[PDB]
Amino acid sequence: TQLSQDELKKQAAWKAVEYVKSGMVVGLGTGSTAAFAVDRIGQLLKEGKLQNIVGVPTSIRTYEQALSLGIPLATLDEQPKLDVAIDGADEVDPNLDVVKGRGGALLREKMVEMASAKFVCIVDDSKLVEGLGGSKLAMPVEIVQFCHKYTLQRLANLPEVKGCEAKLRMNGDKPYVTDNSNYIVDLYFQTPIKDSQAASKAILGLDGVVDHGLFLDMVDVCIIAGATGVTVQERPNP
Amino acid sequence: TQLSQDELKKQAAWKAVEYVKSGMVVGLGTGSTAAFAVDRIGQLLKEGKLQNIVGVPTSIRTYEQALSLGIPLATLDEQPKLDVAIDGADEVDPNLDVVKGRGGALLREKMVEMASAKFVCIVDDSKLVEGLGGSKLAMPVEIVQFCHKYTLQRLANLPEVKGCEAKLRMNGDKPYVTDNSNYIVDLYFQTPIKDSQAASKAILGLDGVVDHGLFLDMVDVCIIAGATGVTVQERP
Ligand code: NA
Ligand code: NA
Repeated sequence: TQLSQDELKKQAAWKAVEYVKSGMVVGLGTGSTAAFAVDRIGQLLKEGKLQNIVGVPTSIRTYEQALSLGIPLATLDEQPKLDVAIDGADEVDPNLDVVKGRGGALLREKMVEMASAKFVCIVDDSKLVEGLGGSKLAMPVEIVQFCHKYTLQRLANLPEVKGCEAKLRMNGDKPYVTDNSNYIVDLYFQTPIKDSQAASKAILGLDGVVDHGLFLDMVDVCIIAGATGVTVQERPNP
Repeated sequence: TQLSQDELKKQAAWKAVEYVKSGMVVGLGTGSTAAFAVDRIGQLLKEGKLQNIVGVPTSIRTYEQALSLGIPLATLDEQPKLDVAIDGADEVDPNLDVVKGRGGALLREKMVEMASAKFVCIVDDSKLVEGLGGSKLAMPVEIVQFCHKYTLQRLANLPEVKGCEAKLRMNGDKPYVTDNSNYIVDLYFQTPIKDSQAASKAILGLDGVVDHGLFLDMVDVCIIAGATGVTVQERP
């Protein structure tokens, strides 16, 4: 009630930075919640409370932010194994399966976080969903440019996502393009995806798809900030 | 004996074009074998032997070839259902599972041929293998450019292929770029892949991978030209 969404995001972020220890290679997430964690890491480095940190950014925005804070930076090519990654999420379900990449940086986030021994996800409690898709907001699929209308229709008609709407993401007059020159088809649900693993496999199995925003069996710890306080949720059913 | 590899390829190609009937939407393959079939379709149209054909090219190269022949063209966006697709293969195993993409066009070939009611594969008999990977030549994987060095190492270490060699495909001193602006990592095996379906799943499951050259449960008919003559094998 008194705590704004931004204040909750920052509370979750600071709790997550407690998983960062001196000497670690850290995956630096993207978006407004992650930006609070990047700033906290930068602050702690400046204060000498952390030392010998290398960050791997997941977006141009994060690269620029971390560079401005003086955080040493590397790429996955240079540091292919990360100790901890901290990132936000667009949706979090009761399994700690998440939708990510809605705002961009989908594949980079996925590749960095798959390379991380511990993935700490930070959210305010508005990101909790009954099931993936349940926010009714975009669930992104990265696709090749060739025959993108065909692929969009193919996606919308996959049994595993039956009932969704699908829209090619536009950047004004031109289709939006990812870091890898691919297009995005956003899927929109009115009820959650029933079997997220089956949906992930079916979408990846579609020739023409590069990747998608279902980040399954990846998050190890979710930090959830809400009006009542901050909850640290280890992944259920280990 | 007297027949050269190119002559065998053309024999297979001409036999495959017999599956093309007036009225059809036809997937047009890529590579030297398929090019003979594209040229034959174009000839038959010019001669009036075929009518009402639309072609759907699997590469920029084949688009250009069909353009030069006057074959009406479309894409899956306009013709999502094809009647017949004719294409080559790098390896053909006993069940008509194949490896493709040595020419770079695996992705669009896969999309086009997956949309085709009948996929006719044309080869000379040097392409037949007992098991996929068994040619000891490239099993291609199309990957995104971002951190491709990283992706190549992850690819090489997947349980399903671990043991192979993995090489970023080069065009001289620069990496090869596909029609989709991606790179290719070619995997090289000394013995056939243990489980091609499992290898397909694992490779597709690797974030950074676009698609790969294992074309499983796709070919319906394989036309094989060898010194003895032309053989027609339907899917077991
Ligand atoms: Na017609
Ligand atoms: Na090819």
